[PDB]
Amino acid sequence: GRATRQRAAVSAALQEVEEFRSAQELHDMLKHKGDAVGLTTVYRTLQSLADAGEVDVLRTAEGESVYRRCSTGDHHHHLVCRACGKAVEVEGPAVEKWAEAIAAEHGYVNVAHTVEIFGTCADCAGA
Amino acid sequence: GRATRQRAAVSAALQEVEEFRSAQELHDMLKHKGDAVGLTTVYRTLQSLADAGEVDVLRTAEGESVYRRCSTGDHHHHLVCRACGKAVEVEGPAVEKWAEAIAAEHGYVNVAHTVEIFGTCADCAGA
Ligand SMILES: [Zn+2]
Ligand SMILES: [Zn+2]
Ligand SMILES: [Zn+2]
Ligand SMILES: [Zn+2]
Repeated sequence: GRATRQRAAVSAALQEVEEFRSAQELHDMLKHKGDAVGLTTVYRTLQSLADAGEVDVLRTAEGESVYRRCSTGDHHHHLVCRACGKAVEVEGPAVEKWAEAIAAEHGYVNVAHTVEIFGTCADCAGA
Repeated sequence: GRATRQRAAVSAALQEVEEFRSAQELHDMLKHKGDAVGLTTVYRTLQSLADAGEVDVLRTAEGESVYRRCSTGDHHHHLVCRACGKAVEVEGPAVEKWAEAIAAEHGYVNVAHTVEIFGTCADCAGA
C-alpha cells in the first residue's frame, strides 16, 4: 500500500540525480513534485532500500548519510566528491582479496567491509 | 583549563580499553571514576582528538560512531568486531596505491579514504 507507492516514489527520485543525496535533500525533491511524504518516512524507505541493496549508502565527513542508486548490481565502491556528491563506481579486486584474507586470517566470520574514496572534483575545486 | 584537563581524562579513558567505544560508553567509564564531565563535552573532546589524529574513529552498522586510541602513529585501518568492538590495526599497501591512482585518475584533489573491515570475532561468534 502506502509502502510500495512511497518506495517507488523515493526510488524514482534517486534515479533523477547522478549524485549522492542526503535524506533531507531527497525529501525536498519529493516535496517539489507535490509528494505528501514525511521526512521520517523518506528516511525509513531509504534505509530499507539500502538493506535490500537497491541503493548504496555512505557517510559524509560531517557524519551525514547520503544515498545513491548506482548503475551496476556488481559489488562496487565509490570515489565521491565531498563538495557536490558526484561519484564514480569503482572496483578493486586486490582490495577485495586483501579484505578477505585479513578477516579469514584473524578468525572473523560474517565479514563485511566499507571502502570509499573522498575527494574534490575539478568542478568543485574551482569555487 | 577545563579543556586540557578533560582532554587528558578522555584520552586516559581510551587508553584503558583495547576496544572501540561509543561516546556514551566512554562517558560512563568516566562517570564511574567520579568525573563530572557531561556527555556533550565527552563527545566534543573525542571529535577534537579524532581530527588531531589522536584517536581513530569509525561507524558501526547502526550508524553509531565509536572510538579508539591505537598503538601506531602509522597510517592504518582496522578489522573490527561488530559484537565486542575488538580491533586489529591493519595496513594494506596495495589498497593505498589503488586509492591514490583512482583519485589521481579522475582528477580529484585533497583525497581521503575510509577503509574498515567488519566481522565477528570467535569469542563473540559463540553467544
Ligand atoms: Zn554504488
Ligand atoms: Zn564536485
Ligand atoms: Zn586505528
Ligand atoms: Zn568480539
